[PDB]
Formats: sequence, C-alpha cells, structure tokens
Amino acid sequence: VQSVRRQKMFSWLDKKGSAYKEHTRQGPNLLGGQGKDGLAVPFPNNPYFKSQPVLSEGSREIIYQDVMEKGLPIKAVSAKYNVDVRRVAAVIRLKEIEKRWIKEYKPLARPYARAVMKMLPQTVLGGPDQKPHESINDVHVHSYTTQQLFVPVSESREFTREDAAKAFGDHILPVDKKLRVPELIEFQKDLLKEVPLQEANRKFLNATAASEAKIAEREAKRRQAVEDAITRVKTDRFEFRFQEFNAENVGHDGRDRNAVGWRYGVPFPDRKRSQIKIPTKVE
Amino acid sequence: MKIRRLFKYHSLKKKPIRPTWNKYNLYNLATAGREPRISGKTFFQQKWLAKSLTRAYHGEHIKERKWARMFSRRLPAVVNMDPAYMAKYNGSEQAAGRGSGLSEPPAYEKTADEKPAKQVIANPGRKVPTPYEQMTFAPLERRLDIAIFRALFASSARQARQMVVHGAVTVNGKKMKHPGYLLNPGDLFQVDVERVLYATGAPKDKKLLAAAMKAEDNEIDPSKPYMTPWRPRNYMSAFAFIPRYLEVNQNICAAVYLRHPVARPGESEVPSPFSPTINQLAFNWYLRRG
Amino acid sequence: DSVSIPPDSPNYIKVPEPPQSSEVRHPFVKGHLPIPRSIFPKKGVPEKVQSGYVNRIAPK
Amino acid sequence: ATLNQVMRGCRKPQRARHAVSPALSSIKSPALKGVCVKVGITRPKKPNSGERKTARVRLSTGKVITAYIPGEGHNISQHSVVLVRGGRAQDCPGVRYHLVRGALDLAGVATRMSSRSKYGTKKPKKAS
Amino acid sequence: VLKLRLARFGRTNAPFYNIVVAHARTARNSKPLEVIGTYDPVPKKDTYDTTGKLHKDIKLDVTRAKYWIGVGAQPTDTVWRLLSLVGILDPKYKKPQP
Amino acid sequence: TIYGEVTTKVSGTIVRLNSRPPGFGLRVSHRIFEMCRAAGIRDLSAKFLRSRNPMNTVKATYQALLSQPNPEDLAIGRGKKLVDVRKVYYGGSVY
RNA sequence: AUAGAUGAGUUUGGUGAUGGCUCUGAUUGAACACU
RNA sequence: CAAGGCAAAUAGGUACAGCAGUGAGGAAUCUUGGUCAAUGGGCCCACGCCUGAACUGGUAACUUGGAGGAAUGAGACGUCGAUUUAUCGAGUAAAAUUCUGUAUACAUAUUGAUAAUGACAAUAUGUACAUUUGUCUUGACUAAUUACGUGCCAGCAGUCGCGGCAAUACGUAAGAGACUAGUGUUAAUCAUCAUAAAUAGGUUUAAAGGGUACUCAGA
Ligand SMILES: [K+]
Ligand SMILES: [K+]
Ligand SMILES: [Mg+2]
Ligand SMILES: [Mg+2]
Ligand SMILES: [Mg+2]
Ligand SMILES: [Mg+2]
Ligand SMILES: [Mg+2]
Ligand SMILES: [Mg+2]
Ligand SMILES: [Mg+2]
Ligand SMILES: [Mg+2]
Ligand SMILES: [Mg+2]
Ligand SMILES: [Mg+2]
Ligand SMILES: [Mg+2]
Ligand SMILES: [Mg+2]
Ligand SMILES: [Mg+2]
Ligand SMILES: [Mg+2]
Ligand SMILES: [Mg+2]
Ligand SMILES: [Mg+2]
Ligand SMILES: [Mg+2]
Ligand SMILES: [Mg+2]
Repeated sequence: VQSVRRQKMFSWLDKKGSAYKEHTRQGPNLLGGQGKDGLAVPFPNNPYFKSQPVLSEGSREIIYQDVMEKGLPIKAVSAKYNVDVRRVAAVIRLKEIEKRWIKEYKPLARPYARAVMKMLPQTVLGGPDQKPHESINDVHVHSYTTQQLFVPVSESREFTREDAAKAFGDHILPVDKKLRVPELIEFQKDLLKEVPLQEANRKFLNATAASEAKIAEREAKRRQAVEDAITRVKTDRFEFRFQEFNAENVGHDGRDRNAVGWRYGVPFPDRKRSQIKIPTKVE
Repeated sequence: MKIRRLFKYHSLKKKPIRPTWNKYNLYNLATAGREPRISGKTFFQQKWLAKSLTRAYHGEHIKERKWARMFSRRLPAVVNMDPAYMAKYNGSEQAAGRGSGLSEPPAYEKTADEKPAKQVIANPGRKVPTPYEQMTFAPLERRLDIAIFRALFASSARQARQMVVHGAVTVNGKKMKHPGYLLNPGDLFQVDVERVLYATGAPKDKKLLAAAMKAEDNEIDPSKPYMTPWRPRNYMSAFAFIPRYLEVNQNICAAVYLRHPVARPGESEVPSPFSPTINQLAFNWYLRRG
Repeated sequence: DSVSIPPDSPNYIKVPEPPQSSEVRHPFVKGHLPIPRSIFPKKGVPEKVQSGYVNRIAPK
Repeated sequence: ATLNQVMRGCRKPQRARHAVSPALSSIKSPALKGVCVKVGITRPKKPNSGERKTARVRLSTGKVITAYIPGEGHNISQHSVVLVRGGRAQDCPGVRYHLVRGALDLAGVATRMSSRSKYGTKKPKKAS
Repeated sequence: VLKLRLARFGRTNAPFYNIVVAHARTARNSKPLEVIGTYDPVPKKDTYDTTGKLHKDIKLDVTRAKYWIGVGAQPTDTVWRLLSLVGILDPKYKKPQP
Repeated sequence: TIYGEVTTKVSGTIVRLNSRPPGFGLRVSHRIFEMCRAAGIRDLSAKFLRSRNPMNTVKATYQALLSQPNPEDLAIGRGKKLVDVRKVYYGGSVY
C-alpha cells in the first residue's frame, strides 16, 4: 500500500501538476509563472533566474541570409536586431552545419525540434518586433573599476569618464572603447546634430563595414606572417614543419611564460592535487 | 557500485532537489518550502544547511573534495550602457554637487507637489541591484556534462555524463570523452541525435505498441529505443528552459558555448532553485570550508 | 593554408573581443632556461660584422 | 623595542612547549615498537576515579615510558612486543602514550562492533 | 666539444626532445649552454584534415644554430638530418638507387 | 557596503570594518554576518584587533556602522569635491 | 595579479581584561588500524 | 703507504654510499627482468663494437588523474521495522522493463625511425561484457537520536568533561549526519598566534623600568 507521502505526491501530481504532463499551449509552462517583467520563472524560490527567449527557427534564417547573401557586416546585423555579435556568429556556424546535413541527405531532428521550441519563449524578428532580443552593449566589470574611490578634486571641476579611467588605473580605458559595437555612439551623435536618419544609417553601415575590413586585414597579415616562420619540408612519409623563433627571448633570468623549451629544474607535478591532465582546448 | 550517498535520491521525506526531470523530483521542487527557518540555528548550522541543499542539485555527481577547489571567489558581472547617454553626456553631471551628484528632494515632499520634478539624468535602469549571491555554482556550468543538460539534450546530469563518457559528444567536430572538459567561449559541442531522442523521448512501453502494429507525419517504427512516434518526456515542460549563455540548435542537436555565465544588474544566468539567502550562506561555507 | 576552415571550429567567423574584457590569471611557471650568451659587446660596432671577416678567419 | 635593540638580537624564539608524546615528537616518528616491562593499573586523579590499564614499555630507542591500553580486556604480559603510538591519558599523570590494539602481540577486542578500526577488530563476517 | 643534440624530456611513452648546445662529455639532461629548439618525434595530424597526412612539429632557431655550426659545433646524426631538411648541411645518409 | 573604513573601540574590543568591492560577500565573523545580513550589507571585511568579547564586539561594530565618514560633509569641510569614480565611469550607481 | 586580510571552546560567585592551551583550514618521499 | 674486517700463504686480493638482490636496524619504502630499437656517451678511416647511464616490463592505494551506469519503475494491492493496528518509516528503494558498451578484453591499422635497425608500448577504429562498498561520528566546540545494559565500576576523551540505580557523553541495538576506494588515528610542517610584533606589541595596579647619572663607543 502506498505511503501517505507517496499518496500525497500522486494527489498533487494528478490535479495541480497535471498541467505539466503534456504541452498543449505554446510558450513556457513553468512553475513560477509569469513574473513582474513578463518572463517565466522556472524555480519559484529563485525570482532572479528567468526563462529568457530563444531565437525562433525563422529568425535564425533571417540572420543567416542577411550576413551570407547580402554580405552585411556582423556588427550591423547585431545592432539591427539587437543580437550579440557572439550569438550572431554562432547562428551562422550552426546553420552551416545544417546545410551540410541537408547536402549529405542526413535526417534532421524535426520531431524533437518542434516539440522543444514550443516550451521556450521565442522572439520572431522582422516586422513584429516588440522588444530587443538582448543587450548588445554589456561591458565587462573590470576588477579595477569595482573599487570605492573618492578622489578629491576642485569644487568646479568637470570630471569625465576619461578622468575616471585614469583614477582607477593608468592603462584602463573608458566604457566608450570597451563596447562590442562602438559605432553606435558615433551614430547616436549624428542624431544630436539633427542629421537625417537615412544618412545616419548610411554612415553606420560604412563605419561597421570599414571596421570589418581592418579586422580581416589584421587577421590576414597575422596568419600570413605566422606561415612565413614555418618551413614545410615534404619527405617520403611526413611533412616536417620547422618553425623559427628567437632563442634569446627567455627573459632576464630564464623564467618566461612564452619561452620555448622544456624547463630545467622542475620535478614532474603529476602528484600534486588538482593537476589538470586533460586537453584544455580543441582547435 | 551504488554508493551510500545515492540510497535516497528522490526521497519524499528529505525532499531534496536534484538535477533531473524525474516526476518525483518535480513534486519536491514544486512543494518545496518557501523559506527554511534559520533564526534559531547558529552560523555553522545555517551554512551547513545551505551547503546540503545547494549541493544536492549543483554538481551532485562531483566529489566534495574536487568542487571545494573548483569553487571560485571571482563572480563575473556586466553592466549595460546605452549609446544614447554616451553621446549626449560625458559623465560630468554624475559628479555635480559634492561628487556624489545633485541631491533631489525627499519622497514625502514630492507627493504634495502638484508637478513632478525633472527626472535625473543617467543610464536607463541604473539602480537595480545585481544578484552576485546567485552565482556561486557558476564554474559547474562550464562542465561539458552540465552544459549538455542545460541544452535540453539529456534528462539529467548523470545521463549527460553517460553520453560524454561513451563517446557520443564531439566538441568542435572532435570526439571528446572527458566529462570534465571546461568549455571555452566559442566551443561547439554536438550530441548524437539518437541519444538525445531516447533521453528526452517517452518510455517505450511494449504494451502500448502491441495495439499499434495492427492499427509532418512520422511512421511507427518498432525497432528503435524510444517510443514511436517520438514524443517529449512526460514532465519535460516544467524544466524546459535554456540559459542565455548558450545558442542551441534543436535540429542538429548542437550548441555553442558563447560565454561564461555572467550576472547582470537584475538577473543571473545560473539555474538555481534557491533563494539568495541560501546561496549567500553556501558561498560563505566554501570560503574556508567551515 | 592546408584546408579551408570548417564551420565547426571557432575560427570560422573571427569576432575580436573588446580590450580589457577578460581577467584570466595565468599560473606561475616553475623552472628556468639557460640564458644564451651575448656574442657581441654592448657598445661599439664589433669586427665580426665588417665587410670581410669570414674570409679572414675561414679562408678557402 | 627600538630598531637598534633589534639589530642586536632582541627577538629570540619563544620558549619551547613540551609535546604530548616526547619520545615520538623528538625523532619525528608516528609509532615505536617496545618490549613490555610491566603490566599494571594506574589510578586517576582528583575528578576521575577508576583503574586505568597502563603498561611500562621499553621503546626501541631505549626510553622507558608508561603507555595506556585502550579497550576492554588485553592480551599482553611481561616481555610482550607491543606497538606504541602517541596520545595521552588526560587523568593519569605520567601516562603519555597509547598502544595499537591490532599491533604485533596486543590483540584487538574480539567483542567490538562499533569503531573497530580504533581497536583492531576484524569484521565479524556473519554471512561470509 | 660543443654539440647540437637532443635532450629527452617527457613521461613514459611520451617522448619530447629538447634541442640544446652542450659539451659532449656532460650529462644528457644537464643544463646546457643554450636551448636552440624543441623536437617532437610522434607525428601529429591536422585537426580538420581527413586526407590522412601527418606532420612533425619542430621549433628551431635557424639563425642561432647556424652560428654554432660555423664555429665547429658537431651535430649528432639525428640533429644532422633535421638540419639537412632545412638545407643548412648536406645529408649524411642517402637512399641507394640501385 | 559601508563608506570607507571604520575603527571603533569598546573597552578593549576593537573592530575594524572595511568596504569591499561588489561580489566580495560577507567574509566576516558570525556575529557581524548576522548584522550585515540584516541591515542590508552584502560586501564587507571585518577584523577583531584586540579582543573578541561577544557583547562589546556587537556594540563596537554597531557603533562603527553609525560612524561612517559622510562624503558630503568632508567635501563641504574641505571645499573640495569628493567624486565617486565608480559612478562617473558607469554613468550612474551600479547597485 | 585589484580581492586578499574572518573565528570557536576553556580561568571567575559574576563582569570586563591579560595570557596561554586546544579545535576550525591546508599538507606529507609518511607509518599504523579497519577495508 | 699504514691500520682493522673478510680472503689469502708465501701470497699481497677485497670494501655494492654503480644496477638488481640478501641479512641487519627500524613504525616504514620495490625486480637478483628485457633491449641498446630511441636519446646520450667512449673507441673506430669506415663498417662496427660497448654502455645497470638510458629507454622499457614488474611490485606497493604512497600520491594524483579517470573510470567504477543511466532512464523508466501507482494501486508485489506483497515483506520488514517501529507502533499512536492505523498512524510514522524502510520506499522509487527493490524486482521488472528499456538503452548504453566506461575501465577492460580481443582484432585490425598507424606510430615511437628511419640510410637501415622496434626491446616494449602508445594512439585511433571495430566488436564484446553492467563488476564490491567500506569507514568515522552522533553532550557542547561540531552536521546528526531514542531504547536497554552497566552504576565514579567497566570504559570514553583533541579541549571543557562524562560515569555514584529512570547516563542524549560509557558498552550493545536501530536510526541519523558525513566522506568514500578509501575512511580514521598517530607524528610532523605552515596557518590559527600582533603568541619575540622590521612591517607591527608591550612594561602604575596583570609577565616586564636598571638603585643612581656624569660619561667612551654607538644611535
Ligand atoms: K568549566
Ligand atoms: K630591583
Ligand atoms: Mg585536565
Ligand atoms: Mg550504528
Ligand atoms: Mg587575548
Ligand atoms: Mg573573586
Ligand atoms: Mg659499504
Ligand atoms: Mg644497491
Ligand atoms: Mg626489524
Ligand atoms: Mg644507444
Ligand atoms: Mg648512438
Ligand atoms: Mg662511424
Ligand atoms: Mg573501450
Ligand atoms: Mg644500432
Ligand atoms: Mg548539533
Ligand atoms: Mg566512541
Ligand atoms: Mg554511545
Ligand atoms: Mg582515486
Ligand atoms: Mg625606578
Ligand atoms: Mg646594579
């Protein structure tokens, strides 16, 4: 015979918790329910954690077509739909893999995809856009900027963000240079000068587009300069890759993090606690 | 070998919260107490209580010794800064007055005034507090097995580890058989389609298929682990939620680890069914493990 | 340039991060390497880098 | 003290504190074997009353110390090779050592069910 | 007798060689005069490469090695071969055609 | 957190409270933790310099939270601004 | 390298001090007992 | 060259703090293996020879890292433990079903190496297998309880302490708390300890101002 605790479980699970057996309605059906900001709360005791929306299937395609077909800069697509550049780049990567599967006649998880998408809040982009997907201007809280500093200055001094950065540290930059899309500030400065919106977007596209070229150029030169130091000597079986480097850059006392060689005077640390012996990155 | 710590995983008497979609766990989570009484208990008794509650869910399959070192006292956070304010103002007004800012009248004088005073100039929503307390178990979200459980690919953390150990996941297009691989920003872990369907799929009852062989759309297949036609687990809708630091693709069962879980001013990106009072106590425990 | 970068690797789309956006704390590396020698003196132009110096100490 | 008085060596090490088990602390040894010289009963002091089962042991080093026999009933007598570990009978002056019960000649309690590790008692093996 | 040779470092079944400039009659792994480069015997495979090719990673300071070779440094058989591939010296052994 | 640093003495019991940055937690003793957790503080680093009397410890640390330096009084006293760099940098007060 | 600084039990009829002892944390080229 | 130990006799060798190993001492620490294939060294015109360094196999939970199984499981309408025979628990626990093929085993291939030489093993792929619990604690410090037995006895104890006939502290039984192929204890070290205080202490009544101040050195 079922115990009372078990009996109460099925009692709650039959009437109050029955609404969670099958997902009939579209959208989140969590326990916490709608909050103050219209976001479902998965755990009632924790109000801060919320079920944030996920880009709908049709939304991912729109982002993909814009970057690939129209060749628009990633920064512009991010600023347009208020999607983080790191997320826009991921959607493209994931979408490319889909094209491979479809190109290789692989079966997709359509039954699983449709079922899971009905349990998560979505944000269809385009015409019917109510709110931005996420914040594209989040700036990392640097450790230096977290300190409590009250600097004594003149009574009539114009303390600016530039002066605040120098008070926190000497090498610190203001929050105007830490943004992932710094062109927005320049775009917003045009609206303060009563510049037509049409021309304001034109300058924005050119600015972002020009910025991507510089990034690509730097990346191109880097990779081209890294392959100039490698000498590939094909042999009967393998291909030897002789990389060059300055053997004199071992610091002033031999101890340097970016040196090349097995260090002398170190016993094998295999016996130390919490010794990482797993791959740290997959290239 | 089932250890003595797993003897009572979903017990209704103890009422623990575990990282799984089991119906027994759902009942415990739903009917969990609103606030455990911690007034009479001492500081150690409060910390020990919080440790047990939080450790029953966060990294339950991780030895206490290992997590003690994994616990980091570095709680990351971000701050939203709109470009509109950046253009107009340069932060000089935030120092006007005596350094802290131009004072404003009290709240009891404003109500009497017919016309409200001009709003203070600052970023939008620049007074809400950021929940640092609810970030203690952030390092556990970097585990390859926990990240799979948060992408709704496995039914629990235990099952998510099985897929990794049995060579079913591939990080950045390469087989990864280590459930402790700490994902890096940009990595792309992809689970096998079949293992995801079985985990999230409904149980395959041989009795329900007995009357199915005689009597878009997917045909019934009696030679597959999950029940055909595939349908979500019985109680998967109560735990269906994806964090903001992941960009999953249901179709190919792949996701990208965009960044590390971060606390914003108003929310947190660490799934935790515990109030800040408990996490705050747990955080104090691991400062000196006492 | 051996093979094109596939969409799986994170280098398929390069998105440079903003300055001072991470605080990774590197661990102290134990051990040292021997300091190579300073062949030339610190002042003046040595005789080893003159017009002909290898034809004077290694004549054919 | 002034900076001059510190150059002259005014900061000397604190006076050493006597250890609990000097015989072991001196040579940094966790235990020592000794031949039992006498098996007797020592009496507690002011608060406590009873009869402790001590034993005069001659360690390998040469020192003759008075150990303590934890448990109910022992199996050692004159000229018994026993293993001595650190410890102290708080209420017994002169007793600053214990004796391992699963030791060479000292046998663990046979009727012990709880905390067998402390008394060197193998598992009963009721079914096995 | 200055010698360009390999100092074996690594764990069991995980050889990792370190190119050094040391006197002949000295311990193999003793602190040398200079560390020209490193050598990895086990061939690797490009991450995203399914053709099946293999390569060996060698970080060598050609400029520094050349100077020592010009003053009478005697590279060993193993190191001589590596220098030959780069083109500094002529091969010490060649496959017979007949 | 509190403003700056405070040091209050109550008959041989001295308590030193420091203001720590956000996300530091209440890395304080058990008695101070109950007071900080109750008053609304979330980041603090205390210390008992001389004595650890349970009662005076509570009296001294309670008297220290009422003796915080007022940045606005110090400004009017010196005729100089005391600008919080954290607020100017982030264009507001990040709570 | 900017997060890193923490206590507890015990002297007195009682209170506040002084001052030791012990526990709380981490560890070993360790030994022993039960496994 | 001298002395003693072993050996030696008319001789005049030997000292394993070279590798493995034996005895002894001790709380306590290993195989009398294979190969010069790799790296290094000595001799050599060259080939080549030698290498107890070295590379490899073996023994030990000594340490670290990893594996050591996930999901479903409600009416076997049973069993057990208590006891308010109907309340409180063992209990989703078990059985059962549905999947996986981890350590490992076997098989193939590649690789450690090339002018040529592979002692031994690593890695990849394929197939196949679901394999133990142990231990401490339970008055406060310090997370976690009752019953019985014993009666300042037997015993527990890191500190304060407990036990003198209704003991939450001893010994059994059950439960509970916790770590886990480890768990405890003993020894030692750092920290705790501003507890020799340079950073950074103190000396009327608590440990501690010299009996005194003229004064060389010295601050
Ligand atoms: K007392
Ligand atoms: K005197
Ligand atoms: Mg005493
Ligand atoms: Mg028991
Ligand atoms: Mg004191
Ligand atoms: Mg008195
Ligand atoms: Mg000898
Ligand atoms: Mg030997
Ligand atoms: Mg012996
Ligand atoms: Mg050789
Ligand atoms: Mg050779
Ligand atoms: Mg030759
Ligand atoms: Mg296998
Ligand atoms: Mg050979
Ligand atoms: Mg308690
Ligand atoms: Mg006991
Ligand atoms: Mg008892
Ligand atoms: Mg282990
Ligand atoms: Mg006097
Ligand atoms: Mg005198």
